[PDB]
Amino acid sequence: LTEFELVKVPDPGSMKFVYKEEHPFEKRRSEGEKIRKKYPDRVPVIVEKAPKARIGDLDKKKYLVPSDLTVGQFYFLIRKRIHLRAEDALFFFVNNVIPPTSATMGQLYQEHHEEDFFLYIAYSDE
Amino acid sequence: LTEFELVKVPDPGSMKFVYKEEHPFEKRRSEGEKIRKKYPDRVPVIVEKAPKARIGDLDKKKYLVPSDLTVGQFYFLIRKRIHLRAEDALFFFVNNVIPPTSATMGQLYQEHHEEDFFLYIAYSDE
Amino acid sequence: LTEFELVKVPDPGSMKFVYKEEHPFEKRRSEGEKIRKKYPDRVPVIVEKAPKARIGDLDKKKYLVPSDLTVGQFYFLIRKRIHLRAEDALFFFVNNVIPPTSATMGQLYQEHHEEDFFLYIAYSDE
Repeated sequence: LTEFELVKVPDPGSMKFVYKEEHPFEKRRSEGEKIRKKYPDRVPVIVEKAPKARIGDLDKKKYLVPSDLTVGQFYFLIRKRIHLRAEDALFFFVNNVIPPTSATMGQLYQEHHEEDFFLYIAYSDE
Repeated sequence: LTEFELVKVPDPGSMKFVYKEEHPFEKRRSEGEKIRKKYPDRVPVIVEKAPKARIGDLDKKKYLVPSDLTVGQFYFLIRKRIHLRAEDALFFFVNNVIPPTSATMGQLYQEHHEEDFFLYIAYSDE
Repeated sequence: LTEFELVKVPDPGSMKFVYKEEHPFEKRRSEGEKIRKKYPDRVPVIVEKAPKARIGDLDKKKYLVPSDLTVGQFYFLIRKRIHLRAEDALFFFVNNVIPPTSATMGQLYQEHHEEDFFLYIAYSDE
């Protein structure tokens, strides 16, 4: 109708991870499988900023996160790795889905890790 | 005891939706059923501000939200439809319950939509 | 690797509740069991601030929370019991785990209450 607003659907390939552009698949999978052997109780995570976000960027992309660490605990870690105000927000995006903070990184990894053994998380304040 | 605080229970009919006051039930249900036929993969949502909230109001009440859109994605949409600061918060309330942002609007609709085929969401910063 | 960051694991006994230090177990359990008899549809909750948090402290530690109250509703209650700005954040921690706001306090109590019939919640903005 004229008074309804038709909500547009977000483009699922809007977020492009630089780590996937610069490294071919076989190199990434070989790297992720080695890190899984060295740290079987940790999960390799790629964290990049959404290009539209205006909060600070990350010095390092790659993180070895323990499986029992929750998403909420990982949220406070990433905040203390970028330049932002205490009042600024930050949201994690895994396949454009904000994961529950009560879930562990191991549960989030086991459900959404890609074929290169890496879990890709985008962050943005908007 | 004297040192305990007895937490009061929030009145479940504190939130009154204006769309339900101005339109009788048969008119709302006939409107919601038509919009479900025209857009079977979308859900009609009524979004109104809690009267006590001091953040900006909504120009439009009615939204046709795709079923696969998550609550978190719908959260960013409503923020970009009202006047508020980047530091201001916003929370959705469905029957005075804050829905999980990881849930899809279709799942939220199928569980809480009323008899007029509409899903009612209240928002407030407090 | 040199480019990975090894995420440290948070000390689970970092948070010490003052209510447990000042009162022995038998006194706390006897207090919690009495309050469960007087209010079978309410749950006793101990809320204390994490020492590292810079937001305001709580005048009262002990709260009798109805079982059907959600964590999100209890979140707004605690905000209106301390000195903080509208832009300041606040997070609940139960065993260093941020509980889902959609869960009820009764569900959260039944899963995480300790042997003294009390549910211990820590809060902090960081």
